[PDB]
Amino acid sequence: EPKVNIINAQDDEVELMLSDVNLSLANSLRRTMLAEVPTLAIDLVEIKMNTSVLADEFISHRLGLIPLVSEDVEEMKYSRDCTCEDYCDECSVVLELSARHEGEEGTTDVYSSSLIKVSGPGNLNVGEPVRRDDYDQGILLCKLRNHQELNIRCIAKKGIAKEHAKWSPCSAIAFEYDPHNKLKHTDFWFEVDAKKEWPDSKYATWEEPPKPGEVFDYKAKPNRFYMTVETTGSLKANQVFSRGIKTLQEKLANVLFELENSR
Amino acid sequence: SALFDDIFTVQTVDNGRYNKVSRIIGISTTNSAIKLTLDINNEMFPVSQDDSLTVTLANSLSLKSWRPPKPTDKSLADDYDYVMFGTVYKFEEGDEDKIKVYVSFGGLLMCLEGGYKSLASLKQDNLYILIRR
Amino acid sequence: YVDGEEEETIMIAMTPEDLQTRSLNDTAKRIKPEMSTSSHHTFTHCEIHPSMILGVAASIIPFPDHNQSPRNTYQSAMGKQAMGVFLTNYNVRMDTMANILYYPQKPLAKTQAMEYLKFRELPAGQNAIVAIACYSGYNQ
Amino acid sequence: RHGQKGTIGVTYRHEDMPFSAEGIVPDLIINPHAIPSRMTVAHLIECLLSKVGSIRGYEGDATPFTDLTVDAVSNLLRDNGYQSRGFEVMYNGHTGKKLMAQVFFGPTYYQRLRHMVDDKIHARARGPVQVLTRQPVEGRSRDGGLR
Amino acid sequence: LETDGINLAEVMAVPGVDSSRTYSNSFVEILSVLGIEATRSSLYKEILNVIAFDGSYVNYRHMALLVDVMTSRGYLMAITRHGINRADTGALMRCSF
Amino acid sequence: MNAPDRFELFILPDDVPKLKITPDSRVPNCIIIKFEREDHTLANLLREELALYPDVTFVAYKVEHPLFANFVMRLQTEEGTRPKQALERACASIINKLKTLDHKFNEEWNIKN
Amino acid sequence: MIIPVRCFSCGKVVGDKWDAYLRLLEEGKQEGDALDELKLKRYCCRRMVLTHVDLIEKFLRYNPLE
Amino acid sequence: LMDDDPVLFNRQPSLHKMSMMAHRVKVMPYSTFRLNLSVTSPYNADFDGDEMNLHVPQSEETRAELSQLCAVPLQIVSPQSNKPVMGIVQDTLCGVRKMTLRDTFIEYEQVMNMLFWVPSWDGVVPQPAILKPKPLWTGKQLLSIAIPSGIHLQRTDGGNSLLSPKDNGMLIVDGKVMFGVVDKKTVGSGGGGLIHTVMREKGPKICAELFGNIQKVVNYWLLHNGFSIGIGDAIADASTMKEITHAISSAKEQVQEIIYKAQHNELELKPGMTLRESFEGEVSRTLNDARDSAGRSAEMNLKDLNNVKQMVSAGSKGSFINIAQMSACVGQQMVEGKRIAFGFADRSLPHFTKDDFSPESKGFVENSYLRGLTPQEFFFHAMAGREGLIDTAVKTAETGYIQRRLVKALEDIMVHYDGTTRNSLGDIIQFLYGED
Amino acid sequence: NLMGKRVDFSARTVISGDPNLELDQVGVPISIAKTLSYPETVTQYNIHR
Amino acid sequence: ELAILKEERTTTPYLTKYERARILGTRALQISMNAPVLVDIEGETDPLQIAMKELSQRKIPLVIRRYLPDGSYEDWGCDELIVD
Amino acid sequence: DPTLNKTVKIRQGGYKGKIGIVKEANGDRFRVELHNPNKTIPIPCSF
Amino acid sequence: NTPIGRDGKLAKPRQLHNTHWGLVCPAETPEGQACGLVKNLSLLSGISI
RNA sequence: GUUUUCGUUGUUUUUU
Ligand SMILES: [Mg+2]
Ligand SMILES: [Zn+2]
Ligand SMILES: [Zn+2]
Repeated sequence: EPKVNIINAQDDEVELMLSDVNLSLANSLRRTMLAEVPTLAIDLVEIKMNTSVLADEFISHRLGLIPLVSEDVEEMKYSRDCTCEDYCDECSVVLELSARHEGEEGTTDVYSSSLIKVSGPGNLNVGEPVRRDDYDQGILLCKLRNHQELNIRCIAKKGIAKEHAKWSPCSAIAFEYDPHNKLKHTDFWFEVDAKKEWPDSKYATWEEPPKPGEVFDYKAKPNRFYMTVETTGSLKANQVFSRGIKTLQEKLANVLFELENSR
Repeated sequence: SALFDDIFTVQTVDNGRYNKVSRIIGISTTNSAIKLTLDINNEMFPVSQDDSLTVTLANSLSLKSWRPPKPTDKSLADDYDYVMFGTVYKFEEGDEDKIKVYVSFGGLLMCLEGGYKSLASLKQDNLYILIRR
Repeated sequence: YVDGEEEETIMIAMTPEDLQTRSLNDTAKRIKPEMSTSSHHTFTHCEIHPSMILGVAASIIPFPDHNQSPRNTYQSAMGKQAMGVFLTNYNVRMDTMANILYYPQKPLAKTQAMEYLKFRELPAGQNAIVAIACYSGYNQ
Repeated sequence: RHGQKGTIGVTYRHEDMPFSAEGIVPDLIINPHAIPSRMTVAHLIECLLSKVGSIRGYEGDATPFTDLTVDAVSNLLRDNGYQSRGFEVMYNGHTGKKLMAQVFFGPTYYQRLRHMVDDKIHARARGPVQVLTRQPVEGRSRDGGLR
Repeated sequence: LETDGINLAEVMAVPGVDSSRTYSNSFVEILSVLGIEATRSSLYKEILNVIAFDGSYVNYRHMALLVDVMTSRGYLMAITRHGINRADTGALMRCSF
Repeated sequence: MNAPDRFELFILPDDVPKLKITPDSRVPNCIIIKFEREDHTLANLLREELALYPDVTFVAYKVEHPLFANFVMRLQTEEGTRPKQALERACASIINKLKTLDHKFNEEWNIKN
Repeated sequence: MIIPVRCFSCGKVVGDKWDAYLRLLEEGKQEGDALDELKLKRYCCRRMVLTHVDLIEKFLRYNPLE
Repeated sequence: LMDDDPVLFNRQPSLHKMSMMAHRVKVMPYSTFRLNLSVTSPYNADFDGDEMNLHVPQSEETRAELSQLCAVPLQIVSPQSNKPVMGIVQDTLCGVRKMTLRDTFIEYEQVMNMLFWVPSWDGVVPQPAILKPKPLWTGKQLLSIAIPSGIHLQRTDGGNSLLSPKDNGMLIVDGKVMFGVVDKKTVGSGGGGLIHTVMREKGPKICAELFGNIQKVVNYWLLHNGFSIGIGDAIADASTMKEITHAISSAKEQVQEIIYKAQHNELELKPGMTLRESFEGEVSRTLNDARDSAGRSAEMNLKDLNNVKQMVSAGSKGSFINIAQMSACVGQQMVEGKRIAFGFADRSLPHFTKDDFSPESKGFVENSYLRGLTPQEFFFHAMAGREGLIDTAVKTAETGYIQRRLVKALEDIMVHYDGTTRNSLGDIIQFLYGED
Repeated sequence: NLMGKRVDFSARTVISGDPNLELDQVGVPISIAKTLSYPETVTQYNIHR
Repeated sequence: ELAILKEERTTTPYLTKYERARILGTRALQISMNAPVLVDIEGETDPLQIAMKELSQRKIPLVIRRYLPDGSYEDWGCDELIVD
Repeated sequence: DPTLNKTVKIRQGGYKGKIGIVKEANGDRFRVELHNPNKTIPIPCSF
Repeated sequence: NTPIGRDGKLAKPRQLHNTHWGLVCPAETPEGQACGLVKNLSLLSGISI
């Protein structure tokens, strides 16, 4: 019954036609991808030493805000699950940055490229700093001036956006359906008229404008929805879609497993 | 089982301030002086002036916690096209033959001016109002 | 210049426009005076910019001429209690109290004099997407 | 910037907020009740023009006694392909549903205040007392006992 | 007729005047001429007149007790330091006031 | 300083089950499901699918209070169907629908590229 | 004081584009035009950089103790 | 300190006994005190930065005494004017105002959810108001479900009919909403209110659970509808401002004719009130009439959908003159019961000539906040606001002094087994408490 | 010191509003409850507890 | 001379909320002190519910002493007060 | 107890991989302070 | 600053007077005791030496 | 080994 028709797809985004499904189901899946997608971000930030002008916790926070290539996050265990004393390579990853500005004048702009995958549960393609482009140094991290050195060693761990928004893989995920308010699910505010005062939905083309004399059908229901699946770059919009679906599926399977086991 | 029946031509329809619902004035074409006022959802059952409407009232539609109506079961409503569940909040004992039976359908009101015998059977508590087409 | 007492014995033009005797009908604007009781005017001075009668804190409000004066006074008093960037040498200074916004933003709606006040240069807040609504009865 | 002090009721996650057709959720929600009570018209003008600039990419003057009309701002916004009065359809984030009305929605400059919550939290069961009267000492900083 | 200034006894007997319903806004003259209880009556009347002038209502019994309390001895016990402290009640209270 | 832990939003404590059943004596064949570590995402999804079932008399869920990762639902399947079986039926139905959409999206992503 | 890593509202990473955005500014390209170049449509994103204030340099201006 | 334990509850200033209460503990994380939104009314507080105080019992007799005496439900009614003090407020109040709108329809599953939102629900779902073609429920139905049984109410709003052509008036039977739109006049703190009768009949616990369920369902429905407000709500159509301007012109003409009247020594003298004072009174009355007519015309122009109009009708916040000043005209300025004076010699401002008397020339505002304020009217408004704030600051302290003196005046008086009212000395005050 | 006075087993903080709370109920920060305590006799009905 | 005879107990036969609560607290404290219970305890481990139960059953073995303003006292037995 | 006032880190549990110090060790149960959070938590000796 | 003292409430001093026109901030003022008395230089007020 | 303590009085500021 469920249907998919990609209108526009991209690495970061997937914009598709999801129809023949429920409003509640679409919202639940959107929530699944947005919050219920485990990912990997800088978590344990540890300073061997610092000389910059910013609060160590501030830098740590900005570091956590860094999306990391998380293709194989599906594979690496949560740190909590692993029984090894302290961490091991199979339950966390080791990166390091260590930037120094030399020269009495100037300012060394530390970049995420300076972050480097020191370790990680190889050969998992994880822990790689995400970048628009290889020539793209990445996100500007820090500015080091005369006699300002920076040495740090961090540890990241797989987690979910529910735990902290840094794990949010999707930069944004919109939603709509029935742009013409055919279902009349909203009352349009206006002074003279909603029509001449309200713009038109970008997806309005997909649904005809209701006829003037057409009588309202109270059997009308939300069927065709509209979507664009943005990713912050740590993962692909297609991978994000599939992995969120798989996470919902695993949650349901676990729920039914509990249904049978508790009985 | 119809506790009352009559057909009414809508003298006037009044949306007024409300839009989904119109207050209507109709006189029984079968018998004058039976002044019926009723409140009905415009969209869920649109109408217009001078519409002749069958009107019927029965205390039970079975031919207590409400449940979705199984399509298997039948009902006197199966013959009708707009049905409400209501409550009898004022069965007026008015003039010699002016009996004003007022029924509230969870907010929807109705003024039923007419003969006592026409409304003598209608001294009830919860009455279903049944309208054809 | 004019002191308080000198202000009395003079006639000022509350706007540069008002100097020239004028000769329309917009519902989205304030209303200017009639000025017809005296067919002749001999103006002496003009208001450079009338909005300069404010205080430093008072001027931060946008369109203060559209809210109630007590609200303006409250905002004026409180603004001095919102945290933000006040100095650059903070790190060297050893002060008992010091709190700073991570990312102060120059307000989207900014008044003119703020340039003189460097507030855009030294902002103490952030512009945030907001919704004016009753969502979960917890916003009361 | 209009005497509209407010304390944090509760925070909602990205999904938890209601969302626009564009997917934009408000950073913060406020009570419509205050506006009619407080007549913060300049507040609405501020949020409107803030949205206008953000869409348009510039910084607008907020000087009072300036004839910048709200109707002109509405013209500009409608030109921007947006509801002239800032109303935007918004959806239940919990179910994805439309919301039966449309929402005045936009940005606004806001300010955090020194009176943080734990600045004031205090309790006392037993401890320092005034030697002179053997009564609980004063001052939250000093294990103050509620007078 | 509504008069400016108050001269109770003189006006009441004036010809053309209802001496039996003549009223003064000053309860002091009521005590002077109309003794204690009528003074309490005018007292409460004016009290409520001011209190309910807004239209707001308060349960009668409370104001009744109030006016009663201050008429206990048979004269005016003005609500100030002197009258309350002049009370013969426990020193530990009157001093505390 | 009294704020609860963030990581517990999804961690189920061992002593408590992920789900808890309770029959609703007040009406026939009605149960009560106490939930842990779940929100509208699963609640509404299961609720809608079940509400589409014909053999259900009543079904409704609510979150007692946002601060707690636990909510409740009151199901009543008509006499033939005990609530638990309709619940697992909805579980399997959503499972198959999600798998269908999953394979469909696989196909559409493959073809689009 | 520095560019935010992400967009508070949606969480779009924004810090990298700052230097590029500043370059766009160098040639006086209109704020809206440059914003459009950066493919930053949502004013939830546009707002910060449109009114983002950067002042780390003032800290660099200060002679570091070492 | 375990949950549900009775504890004290005290806020300041403690003007009257309702200023404090005792509550059952419900511990949660986070470091703030959480209050059911109805409790605020007697506490007359908002979340603009208000603190709180509490005290914990350390004995059982104290615990029993609190539980049995300071139980908040016991104090629902206020002997102050022998009426309820709390009431349904703010989001809940305006929301319920809209629930009771005649053309209100609710879907099956949605009704299922609300019915589940009541922990005091019978477990028996009501039948829908409409059964064909689509089964639907009205918000009145759910509200009635919340209400307990055996309850009754009527109120004839303005001499209306049972048919309620305006949807006004109200009637409840067995707790079943028969008709009407619920409002403050119904569910506020007013006397006799639904809440009041619930207290009287079903005692404290039932009436408190009533508030709880009302909040639950009202807020849940609102959530699933949402409500907001926009700037457009405060602006009218062009023709309305045209009429307002014509009215303003007519009023200013009236004032100018009054001026020509008085200046030629022709204006009649008011009783005990001078020609200057009569002139001032006539001018003030003219300006009041002008603003009243203007705001009336504006309000009449308003559409029912207007969130401002919805809000004033709900009344949980806002008032008519709020609309008048917001949109139509702030109006005439008043200071110490008079107009703006000549703080400068023979004139209030240097920007005006000497010896002018036009309404604006002595503190009339014609614009509104939407129209913005010219500097002179801005300053007059600022003067008025400073005056009012000063008066509030003075009044609060002086009234506090008066209250302190009074409470010291009557701190010992008691009613006794005899029913008499005697002091600590035993001197009877009243032969019978309230004579009753 | 005699009418008014500082009293132990007393706490102060900001108020909060909650539709999900009962009228007589109140939301108490947990740390406060842990800090505060109620002396209570050791009885048979709670000895194990 | 100090008490008043049982016959002239002119006071109302109801129990004042004051005396009611005093009785409840006193009984709850007594039982909390391991006082023998004049009713049964099923699961009401807390004193106060037991005290309220014993009150409703009117099985509380205490006597009021109502000091009149004159000073005279009259003694009312817990069991005879009309619980409302 | 001289086994206190020393750097201690967690091997297993909900906060696996966090540095901390020991303050109170009444008996057979150790309470530990943490660095990133301004909180002190209990934990059995063996973790 | 207004060194008039708080002895005697009065209204003239705290009240705003037309003769501050363009001299002190009309809106900004303290609250309660200090309200209406302490003032602030308007943006164009200048002090003679 | 149980055990065990920090000041005042003012001022000014705001906090409702
Ligand atoms: Mg306050
Ligand atoms: Zn490991
Ligand atoms: Zn964004």
